[PDB]
Amino acid sequence: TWANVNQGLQGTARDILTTYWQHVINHLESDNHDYKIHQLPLARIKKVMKADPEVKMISAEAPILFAKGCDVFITELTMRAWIHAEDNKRRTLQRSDIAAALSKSDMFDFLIDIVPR
Amino acid sequence: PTKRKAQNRAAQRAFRERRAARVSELEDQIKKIEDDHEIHVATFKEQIANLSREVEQCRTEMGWWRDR
Amino acid sequence: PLYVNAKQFHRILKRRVARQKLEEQLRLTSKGRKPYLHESRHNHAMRRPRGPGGRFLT
Amino acid sequence: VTSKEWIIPPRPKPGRKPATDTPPTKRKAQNRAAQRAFRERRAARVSELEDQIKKIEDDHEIHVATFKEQIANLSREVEQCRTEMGWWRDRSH
Amino acid sequence: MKEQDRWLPIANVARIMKLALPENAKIAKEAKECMQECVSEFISFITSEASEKCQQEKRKTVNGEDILFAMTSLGFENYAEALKIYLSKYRE
DNA sequence: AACCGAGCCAATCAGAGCGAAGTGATTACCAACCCGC
DNA sequence: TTGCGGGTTGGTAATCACTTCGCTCTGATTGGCTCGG
Ligand SMILES: [Cl-]
Ligand code: NA
Ligand code: NA
Repeated sequence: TWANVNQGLQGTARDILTTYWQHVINHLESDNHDYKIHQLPLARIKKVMKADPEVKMISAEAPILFAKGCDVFITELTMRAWIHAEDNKRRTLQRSDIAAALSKSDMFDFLIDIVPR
Repeated sequence: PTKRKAQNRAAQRAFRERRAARVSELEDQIKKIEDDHEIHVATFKEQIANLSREVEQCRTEMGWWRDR
Repeated sequence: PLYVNAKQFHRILKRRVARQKLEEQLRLTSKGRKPYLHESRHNHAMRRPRGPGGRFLT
Repeated sequence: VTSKEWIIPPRPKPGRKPATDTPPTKRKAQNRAAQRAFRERRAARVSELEDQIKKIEDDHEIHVATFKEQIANLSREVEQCRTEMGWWRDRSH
Repeated sequence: MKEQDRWLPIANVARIMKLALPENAKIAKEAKECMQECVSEFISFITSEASEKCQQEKRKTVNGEDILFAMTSLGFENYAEALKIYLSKYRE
């Protein structure tokens, strides 16, 4: 249920991720959400979905969920990847740093076609 | 006007025809699922009888090596 | 071992089918990205009044 | 990682606002009551049919599980009796 | 349908990455383009699992509940139980 | 020593949003007819 | 032949939603230089 948080993550790297998800959950339970203000534009999320010609009609909700879900996705991966860079003494987040983080958890096994071994 | 009022009918007619189609479908889905399983239950009863006879033969043989 | 996540595996293969089919319909020959998209912005990027270090300004 | 028990509220059901007013005739009132019932009774026999399906689906899963266990119990009894017999056989001579 | 419809805007994806990391950090143009491709697949991946399930019940509309189901189905329990709170505050 | 690259920058204009129209879905009403009592 | 109560119909009404096209204002695109790495 919450096993994906520190999956392939140990040391102080496990706490920082759990600390994030907790901050996420707390601000999802707390602050008044403006469902117009979004870091990722709703219109394009719908286009990415409607890029699959199997999908026809989409509820206004799904884009709004994906907008937040993607924000939290990008942020956790970037952080996971950022550890790999600091372990290898780098200030620049490389493609390999991301790749390296995707192999840590079996949750990212859908991206293997985007970034092969 | 008639362009929408009579369309509302065409879209309702569709509703009743879809609901009348699902009630019939799911009624026939019960006949299949209850028959398909009436087969499976009869298949296992065939195995139990054969497995039981197989036990009885092997128990009679081990009985033969002890029955003296 | 090399055994992947079973929950996704079934959907991962389904995507490979849809992902391949689309790439052909898009008429896209190259696998790599383009250097730019919009010519008006590219043309505005040359017209662009710059400084000595290549930074823009007005 | 902890969260509270959050429940998704159902999306607002579509259709025509149910008439707030009471009809001023008992003859059209009992009509309304009996017709309103008809719309629920019909809508219920298709709703209750998913329960009929999922009852069979679950009641048949339990009986299948009993057999698949019962044949494995009777399968191990054969595999037991074979080797046990094999011992008596060898120890006889 | 265009070609770059299958991706989200790179500058938007990049901006979320800048915020995730310290101010003194830098992010490879390759790494940004990788993230863009990733997050864009994350959408299409979850959508397809919600799309087929909807075609079984023979719906046309794909609703947020269908998304939250598809997430738990593809082992995104954490995401599903997080966005469950976002949808509940939305619907009221 | 040799190389590779991300920040830097702020104006263009392709799109993000917004609302309107359209159509579908869904629930509710009713007059009319039937049936049992 | 009265009266009472329930079922059924087709037709209308009402609310929610989903799309498409139009207008507006935004913020994503944009590359050449430096110093780092
Ligand atoms: Cl905080
Ligand atoms: Na935050
Ligand atoms: Na917030």
